[PDB]
Amino acid sequence: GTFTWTLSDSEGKDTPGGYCLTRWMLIEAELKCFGNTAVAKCNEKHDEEFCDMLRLFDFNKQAIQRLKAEAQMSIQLINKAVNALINDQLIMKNHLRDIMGIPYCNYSKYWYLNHTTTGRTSLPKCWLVSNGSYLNETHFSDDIEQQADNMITEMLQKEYMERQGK
Amino acid sequence: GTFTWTLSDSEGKDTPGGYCLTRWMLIEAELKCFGNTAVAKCNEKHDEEFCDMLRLFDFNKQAIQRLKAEAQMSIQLINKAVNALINDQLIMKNHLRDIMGIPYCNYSKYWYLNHTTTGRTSLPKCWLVSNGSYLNETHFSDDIEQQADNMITEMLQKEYMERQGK
Amino acid sequence: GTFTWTLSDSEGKDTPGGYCLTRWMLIEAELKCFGNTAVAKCNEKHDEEFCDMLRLFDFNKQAIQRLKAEAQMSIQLINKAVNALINDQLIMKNHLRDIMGIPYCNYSKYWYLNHTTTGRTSLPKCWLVSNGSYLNETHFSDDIEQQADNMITEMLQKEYMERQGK
Amino acid sequence: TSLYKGVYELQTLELNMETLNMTMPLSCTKNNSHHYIMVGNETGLELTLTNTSIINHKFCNLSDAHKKNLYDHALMSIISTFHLSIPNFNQYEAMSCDFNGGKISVQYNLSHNHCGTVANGVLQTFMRMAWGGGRGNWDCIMTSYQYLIIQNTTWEDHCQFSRPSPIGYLGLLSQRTRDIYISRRLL
Amino acid sequence: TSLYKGVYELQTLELNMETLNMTMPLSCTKNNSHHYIMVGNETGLELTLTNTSIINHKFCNLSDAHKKNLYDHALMSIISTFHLSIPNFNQYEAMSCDFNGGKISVQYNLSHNHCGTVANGVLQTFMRMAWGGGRGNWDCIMTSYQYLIIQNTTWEDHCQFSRPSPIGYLGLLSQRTRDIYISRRLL
Amino acid sequence: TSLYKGVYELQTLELNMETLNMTMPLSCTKNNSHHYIMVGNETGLELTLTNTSIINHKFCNLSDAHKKNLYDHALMSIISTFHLSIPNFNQYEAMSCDFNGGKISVQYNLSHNHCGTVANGVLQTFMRMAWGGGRGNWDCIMTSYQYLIIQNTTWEDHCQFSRPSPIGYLGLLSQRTRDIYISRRLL
Ligand SMILES: *[C@@H]1O[C@H](CO)[C@@H](O[C@@H]2O[C@H](CO)[C@@H](O[C@@H]3O[C@H](CO)[C@@H](O)[C@H](O[C@H]4O[C@H](CO)[C@@H](O)[C@H](O)[C@@H]4O)[C@@H]3O)[C@H](O)[C@H]2NC(C)=O)[C@H](O)[C@H]1NC(C)=O
Ligand SMILES: *[C@@H]1O[C@H](CO)[C@@H](O[C@@H]2O[C@H](CO)[C@@H](O[C@@H]3O[C@H](CO)[C@@H](O)[C@H](O[C@H]4O[C@H](CO)[C@@H](O)[C@H](O)[C@@H]4O)[C@@H]3O)[C@H](O)[C@H]2NC(C)=O)[C@H](O)[C@H]1NC(C)=O
Ligand SMILES: *[C@@H]1O[C@H](CO)[C@@H](O[C@@H]2O[C@H](CO)[C@@H](O[C@@H]3O[C@H](CO)[C@@H](O)[C@H](O[C@H]4O[C@H](CO)[C@@H](O)[C@H](O)[C@@H]4O)[C@@H]3O)[C@H](O)[C@H]2NC(C)=O)[C@H](O)[C@H]1NC(C)=O
Ligand SMILES: *[C@@H]1O[C@H](CO)[C@@H](O[C@@H]2O[C@H](CO)[C@@H](O[C@@H]3O[C@H](CO)[C@@H](O)[C@H](O)[C@@H]3O)[C@H](O)[C@H]2NC(C)=O)[C@H](O)[C@H]1NC(C)=O
Ligand SMILES: *[C@@H]1O[C@H](CO)[C@@H](O[C@@H]2O[C@H](CO)[C@@H](O[C@@H]3O[C@H](CO)[C@@H](O)[C@H](O)[C@@H]3O)[C@H](O)[C@H]2NC(C)=O)[C@H](O)[C@H]1NC(C)=O
Ligand SMILES: *[C@@H]1O[C@H](CO)[C@@H](O[C@@H]2O[C@H](CO)[C@@H](O[C@@H]3O[C@H](CO)[C@@H](O)[C@H](O)[C@@H]3O)[C@H](O)[C@H]2NC(C)=O)[C@H](O)[C@H]1NC(C)=O
Ligand SMILES: *[C@@H]1O[C@H](CO)[C@@H](O[C@@H]2O[C@H](CO)[C@@H](O[C@@H]3O[C@H](CO)[C@@H](O)[C@H](O)[C@@H]3O)[C@H](O)[C@H]2NC(C)=O)[C@H](O)[C@H]1NC(C)=O
Ligand SMILES: *[C@@H]1O[C@H](CO)[C@@H](O[C@@H]2O[C@H](CO)[C@@H](O[C@@H]3O[C@H](CO)[C@@H](O)[C@H](O)[C@@H]3O)[C@H](O)[C@H]2NC(C)=O)[C@H](O)[C@H]1NC(C)=O
Ligand SMILES: *[C@@H]1O[C@H](CO[C@@H]2O[C@@H](C)[C@@H](O)[C@@H](O)[C@@H]2O)[C@@H](O[C@@H]2O[C@H](CO)[C@@H](O)[C@H](O)[C@H]2NC(C)=O)[C@H](O)[C@H]1NC(C)=O
Ligand SMILES: *[C@@H]1O[C@H](CO[C@@H]2O[C@@H](C)[C@@H](O)[C@@H](O)[C@@H]2O)[C@@H](O[C@@H]2O[C@H](CO)[C@@H](O)[C@H](O)[C@H]2NC(C)=O)[C@H](O)[C@H]1NC(C)=O
Ligand SMILES: O=C(O)[C@H]1O[C@@H](O[C@@H]2[C@@H](O)[C@@H](O)OC[C@H]2O)[C@H](O)[C@@H](O[C@H]2OC[C@@H](O)[C@H](O)[C@H]2O)[C@@H]1O
Ligand SMILES: O=C(O)[C@H]1O[C@@H](O[C@@H]2[C@@H](O)[C@@H](O)OC[C@H]2O)[C@H](O)[C@@H](O[C@H]2OC[C@@H](O)[C@H](O)[C@H]2O)[C@@H]1O
Ligand SMILES: O=C(O)[C@H]1O[C@@H](O[C@@H]2[C@@H](O)[C@@H](O)OC[C@H]2O)[C@H](O)[C@@H](O[C@H]2OC[C@@H](O)[C@H](O)[C@H]2O)[C@@H]1O
Ligand SMILES: *[C@@H]1O[C@H](CO)[C@@H](O)[C@H](O)[C@H]1NC(C)=O
Ligand SMILES: *[C@@H]1O[C@H](CO)[C@@H](O)[C@H](O)[C@H]1NC(C)=O
Ligand SMILES: *[C@@H]1O[C@H](CO)[C@@H](O)[C@H](O)[C@H]1NC(C)=O
Ligand SMILES: *[C@@H]1O[C@H](CO)[C@@H](O)[C@H](O)[C@H]1NC(C)=O
Ligand SMILES: *[C@@H]1O[C@H](CO)[C@@H](O)[C@H](O)[C@H]1NC(C)=O
Ligand SMILES: *[C@@H]1O[C@H](CO)[C@@H](O)[C@H](O)[C@H]1NC(C)=O
Ligand SMILES: *[C@@H]1O[C@H](CO)[C@@H](O)[C@H](O)[C@H]1NC(C)=O
Ligand SMILES: *[C@@H]1O[C@H](CO)[C@@H](O)[C@H](O)[C@H]1NC(C)=O
Ligand SMILES: *[C@@H]1O[C@H](CO)[C@@H](O)[C@H](O)[C@H]1NC(C)=O
Repeated sequence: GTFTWTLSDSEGKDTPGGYCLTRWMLIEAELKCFGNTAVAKCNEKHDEEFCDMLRLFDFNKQAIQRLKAEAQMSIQLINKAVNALINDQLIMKNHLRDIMGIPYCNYSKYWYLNHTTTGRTSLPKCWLVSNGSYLNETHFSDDIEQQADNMITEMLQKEYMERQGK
Repeated sequence: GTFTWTLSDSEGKDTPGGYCLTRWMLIEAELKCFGNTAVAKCNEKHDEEFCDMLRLFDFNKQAIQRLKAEAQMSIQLINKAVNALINDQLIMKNHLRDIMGIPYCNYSKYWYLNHTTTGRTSLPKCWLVSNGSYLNETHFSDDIEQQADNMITEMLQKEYMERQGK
Repeated sequence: GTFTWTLSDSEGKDTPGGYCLTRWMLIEAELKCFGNTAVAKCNEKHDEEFCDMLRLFDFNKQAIQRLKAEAQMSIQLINKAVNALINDQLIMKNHLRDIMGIPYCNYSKYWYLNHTTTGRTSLPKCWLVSNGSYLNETHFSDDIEQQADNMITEMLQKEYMERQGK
Repeated sequence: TSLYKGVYELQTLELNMETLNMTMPLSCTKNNSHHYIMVGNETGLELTLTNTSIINHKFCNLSDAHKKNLYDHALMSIISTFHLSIPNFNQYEAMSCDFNGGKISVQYNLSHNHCGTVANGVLQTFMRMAWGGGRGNWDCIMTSYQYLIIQNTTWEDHCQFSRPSPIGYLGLLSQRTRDIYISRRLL
Repeated sequence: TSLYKGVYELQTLELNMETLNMTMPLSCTKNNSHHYIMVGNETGLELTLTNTSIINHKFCNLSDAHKKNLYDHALMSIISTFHLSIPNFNQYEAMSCDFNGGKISVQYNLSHNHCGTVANGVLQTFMRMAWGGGRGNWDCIMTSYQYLIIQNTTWEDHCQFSRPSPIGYLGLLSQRTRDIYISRRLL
Repeated sequence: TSLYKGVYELQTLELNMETLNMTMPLSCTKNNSHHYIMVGNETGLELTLTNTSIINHKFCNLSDAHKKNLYDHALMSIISTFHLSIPNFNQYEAMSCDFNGGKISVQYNLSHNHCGTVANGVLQTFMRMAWGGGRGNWDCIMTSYQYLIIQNTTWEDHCQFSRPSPIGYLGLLSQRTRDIYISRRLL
């Protein structure tokens, strides 16, 4: 089947329908809130590693808060929820890329663009690794350029439809 | 994988590409026909319980009509067709919501909006339960408002595109 | 889960982001290149048999090129990659159609439209079989007409958005 | 009577899933302890939580029963799915059976952290199969009953507490063998 | 030669799936009774419906074959998948095998409602594996043949009735263990 | 500091998977040979590739371990998943165990085409479970180590080479029983 977990409402009001990663969920120990536009892609895309990690973290928090946590772990719970939470085939694709010598995602690190003035960002994409090290930025700068193009085209189309409606 | 069953053509001509629930399929023993627009969402969406029940009922009818039915059951047939008909993860999500004390869908009851004048409707959504009873309407009236907004926006955009095409 | 295999870049420059079937992959032993528009549908659709065959052929080629091929077969490799490559429920759907006497796809033959002047085409769809023979064209001419209608509507909408942007 | 946006009347429907009886099993709940799964309009299985055991031996002669081939194949399939869905089952003496004459009788002994017990796994499977409506850590379940008994029965209007529904069985189909233990090196 | 909407020419293509031979098995049909699954360009399995049995004992010495480890691993994998895909198999004498010297010989005895029989399940699995193109209730299959024999073979042009295709094997991969019965309490 | 389209600043984040520790196991790699899977903050399994064996018998008394019911259920679940994920395992002598007192000790003998061997399957599963970063044909793996040893351990900061992550275990969950052989006709 397909994943189904709905993300819980973001604590931060800056992103009304987005999602926030607290200081504990990040290595840089800071808070990063992503807006509704980026988080909405997570409901329909099937190949976004970041949206699978978001679903994992959200499931973890909700389980810790609504169920009585004990030190002994209920392996059963994650065993039953896994396919409702993540696409295991995404994992298989990263494994296949790894064994063929193609750069692959190890779910650790993600990059995104930030439109400084406005604060909108893009949906983070996995920073690929190869030969035991992270790819240099110049090796995938084309994808970054593409993401910028997408953020432009989609914003322009929204403004067009707005102008039309008014 | 993903569900694949195509709904068979609606008997009622009022909804050319929609679907009709006969008197037997409903508790109120009446006929309810939904139009092509609402039923088309069932081909692309993955989290609509109602579209899974539609696929189940359609499979049942087609199996009874094209195969020689006998009282002894071919459990094997549904065993092989199940994942082609429904998303089992939707079921798992409702189970997880149940065990965490969150209101959940038990697939019995559905609500939808009806634009009286025209007869057009929205795709029915499951009526959630909590504490052994159906949720009171006031508890999810915000979702009803959201559905109404969606019905307005999509219609407006279609008229815009129409004006554009002409 | 859902399929994840990204198609490798097309050799032919005529279709920058499309895909090419070489003389070996086809019975008529010629080269057919499909454009980016048709091949892009394969990233989001779940019920296109042709896109599953494309993923199979691309996996075959990449495996033959990046792994040291030997005559003894690594059954395990395809066993693990299968669900990352194809929707097995599509297969189940065709089996169910077969046993119920409905015309079904046996993945051999596909038809598509060609806009002669420009050379742009539509995404090939499976030519169904029934009672051991291919369906006569007149039996599914409505679908061909529908495909033509779609190719018009979508092109006109793109032209509209273009006009809007300029 | 309940108008939204001025022009949208709120209307409802309820599906009669009972009509699916011929193509898929239908489960329902009579009360907290008693549940049923009917297969077609003729036969089915009643699952009861009870202090009163009906089997007082340690046998479950599944292979000989297969040899004789007198049971209902659909009911045996349902039994197999149920048992294969139990997480971490590792006490074979807790399960006893009687299959003589093609009958189906299965008895789980639930008598005794309470989470890593046969009682919890069996009760979770039972809760999932009917899904018709004490508390333990995480997803853990506990009851005061000593036995769960599964016996074949004829059709009767048993659905007093919840409507018949195929959802529980269909959902349990994916649970099969997901949490079984290895008992030898060559399966 | 067939023009639609005045500007759209209808054209066709047919895929040569034979080229997938090195990375996945390919099944094809010679006629109603005879089918083949080749693995690469050197070896494969021929499955024949026939009235002439080749095994006249009740043994299937799978564990000794595993210990000796002389067979082709891909063929053993395919045999395992086929057998694990049969629904409701419960008559172990109906299956006989010979594995001496690393060879593969498997014989299903189809002789005898007709739906709840080993013959029906075996025949449904056989229909699914090649999918190369009397009638029972629901999905039930019956033939007049007394045996289904599966033996290894070398590559040859066997595909007179249906083109080689990987679809059947891949589709059967998901059927594994889906309809197996429990034979003991602790798997 | 890197600016795209003159208005888009490139920024990064890295997730701390360690916080998932209470609801799913976390695997990590110390070096090429040593890997760990932690369950909660108190226990886990250490998997070591080594030339020094710790078991010198041919027993693996799984059923007695189950009946005594002294082991940690999560660890036994992980062990079962690992073993069921091995492709084409057909040499029961290659795996020995010790479960006395509820401890978990599992030893795979890797000594000896190298592809169709227990060593290859075991090593592929080991590489998949931690996924922490000789060469064979296709997906084939070979090492110079004679043993793979899996023993219970207490929590310690072992993740010097790779960060803790749940991805390997979750990925292996779907591999279970996918490539097992049939050992008898009635599973
Ligand atoms: C989803 O959840 C809802 C809400 O919890 C749940 O609805 C309940 O269904 C039961 C079963 O249908 C209803 O109980 C009925 O109530 C009345 C009054 O007691 C009677 O009509 C019924 O008894 C008669 O009918 C039965 C059915 O034929 C006979 O077996 C019996 O002998 C009697 O003739 C029955 O007790 C209950 O009222 C509702 N609750 C609400 C709030 O509406 C629904 O069943 C759940 N669905 C699923 C599929 O789980
Ligand atoms: C999908 O369904 C279609 C339609 O049912 C089906 O097409 C059929 O394929 C078979 C096998 O290729 C064709 O049979 C061939 O017909 C001619 C005339 O007899 C001969 O060329 C062939 O025999 C020669 O070639 C074979 C292949 O090399 C050799 O094995 C043989 O010794 C001969 O040299 C062969 O008999 C049949 O004509 C078509 N039918 C139609 C209507 O086109 C197709 O195979 C199905 N595909 C799958 C994957 O199931
Ligand atoms: C995804 O791939 C990347 C790139 O390969 C990989 O990043 C590597 O992670 C390891 C483990 O965190 C890093 O190694 C660390 O490096 C420094 C310098 O040696 C030290 O801080 C670390 O050792 C200390 O901390 C450890 C953890 O607490 C302790 O166990 C240890 O005793 C020390 O106190 C450690 O060696 C390595 O530098 C990076 N590599 C790069 C290029 O950044 C990442 O782990 C991969 N993620 C997954 C989930 O697989
Ligand atoms: C189990 O489900 C089956 C299939 O839906 C139900 O059988 C169906 O029952 C209905 C209602 O009685 C029948 O419809 C009626 O049929 C005739 C004309 O065919 C006539 O009396 C009425 O006009 C009405 O259409 C329907 O034919 C019948 N289907 C079959 C295949 O027999 C059955 O009622 C369900 N059982 C239970 C216990 O709910
Ligand atoms: C369901 O399981 C329970 C728990 O195992 C069974 O009760 C147990 O019965 C056994 C005998 O079969 C008792 O063991 C004996 O007890 C006394 C000493 O306590 C003595 O006679 C023997 O030395 C032996 O140890 C055991 O105590 C008892 N456990 C209880 C009561 O908690 C029960 O019989 C099972 N039900 C069925 C129907 O089999
Ligand atoms: C089984 O499948 C393999 C792999 O697809 C087939 O081998 C392939 O055969 C083609 C056609 O003969 C080879 O292409 C040719 O190769 C050389 C140059 O490399 C030259 O003769 C031609 O210009 C042409 O490109 C292809 O290389 C070869 N692939 C491999 C990996 O060896 C084989 O034909 C199939 N066998 C059967 C019985 O169908
Ligand atoms: C495939 O299975 C069939 C059906 O079971 C086998 O035929 C059966 O052969 C047995 C002996 O192995 C026959 O039983 C004996 O029959 C007579 C009385 O009918 C008598 O000699 C003994 O008391 C015993 O009951 C059985 O009748 C017969 N069934 C038939 C013919 O329908 C067949 O041998 C199997 N094929 C192979 C190759 O093993
Ligand atoms: C791990 O597996 C290896 C490989 O099987 C084991 O080494 C093998 O040990 C056996 C005895 O258990 C040796 O067989 C004997 O060898 C000589 C003649 O070569 C003679 O004493 C007997 O007739 C018998 O055949 C076998 O040669 C040897 N294989 C090697 C060294 O490659 C090893 O014992 C296993 N380790 C553990 C800890 O279980
Ligand atoms: C069914 O019986 C249980 C108790 O069974 C007895 O105690 C077991 C520990 C074991 O020794 C069995 O063989 C015995 O027959 C009843 O449980 C009681 O429930 C009440 C109410 O919840 C609770 O206050 C008591 O403490 C429980 N007693 C024990 C000993 O646990 C249970 O109520 C009985 N159920 C019915 C429906 O009668
Ligand atoms: C661990 O030992 C192996 C050798 O094991 C020996 O040979 C086996 C075939 C069997 O007979 C065992 O009982 C023996 O103890 C070491 O393998 C050597 O590795 C080096 C480096 O790669 C290589 O050059 C040698 O040819 C290998 N020798 C053989 C005989 O294969 C291996 O290195 C040892 N591992 C470590 C970490 O020290
Ligand atoms: O664990 C296994 O798969 C094999 O165990 C082997 O050793 C046995 C022990 O594990 C224990 O269960 O009981 C004592 C030992 O026999 C078995 O010998 C082996 O059984 C097969 O071996 C070949 C043949 O003699 C048997 O009939 C087979 O079942 C287990 O596969
Ligand atoms: O069904 C089971 O899993 C256990 O059955 C126990 O009882 C046997 C009966 O079920 C029947 O198969 O044959 C007669 C009885 O032996 C078995 O005793 C038990 O075997 C294990 O018990 C521990 C050890 O002695 C054995 O080697 C194990 O196989 C079954 O697990
Ligand atoms: O292969 C099987 O599933 C059955 O094999 C039957 O025949 C045995 C041979 O296969 C061989 O392993 O050893 C000689 C034969 O016994 C078994 O008899 C059967 O075991 C059941 O038989 C009845 C009872 O004694 C056993 O406990 C059952 O498990 C296998 O299922
Ligand atoms: C984007 O930039 C703004 C302005 O500097 C900053 O406040 C915000 O945190 C950034 N967004 C993210 C997700 O880091
Ligand atoms: C919506 O309202 C119209 C007008 O009253 C009615 O005829 C129609 O049946 C309603 N639609 C549904 C699906 O109930
Ligand atoms: C479409 O027609 C053009 C013009 O004849 C031709 O070159 C091209 O190959 C055709 N496309 C396909 C996919 O066959
Ligand atoms: C449930 O109903 C059964 C059947 O009438 C009855 O024996 C039992 O007492 C009831 N259980 C409860 C807990 O009320
Ligand atoms: C079940 O339905 C069948 C028709 O399919 C009918 O022959 C039979 O009498 C029914 N059984 C009962 C117990 O009502
Ligand atoms: C259970 O099945 C057996 C075997 O068909 C039958 O004789 C018996 O009557 C059934 N029991 C009930 C209570 O219906
Ligand atoms: C099918 O072909 C085989 C192999 O040539 C032949 O022995 C057999 O007679 C054929 N079967 C039928 C039913 O024609
Ligand atoms: C990996 O680390 C362990 C633990 O210290 C050590 O025993 C072993 O030698 C290391 N392996 C290598 C290859 O350095
Ligand atoms: C693990 O965490 C628990 C709280 O969840 C704490 O009480 C316990 O001391 C911790 N154990 C260790 C070994 O740090």
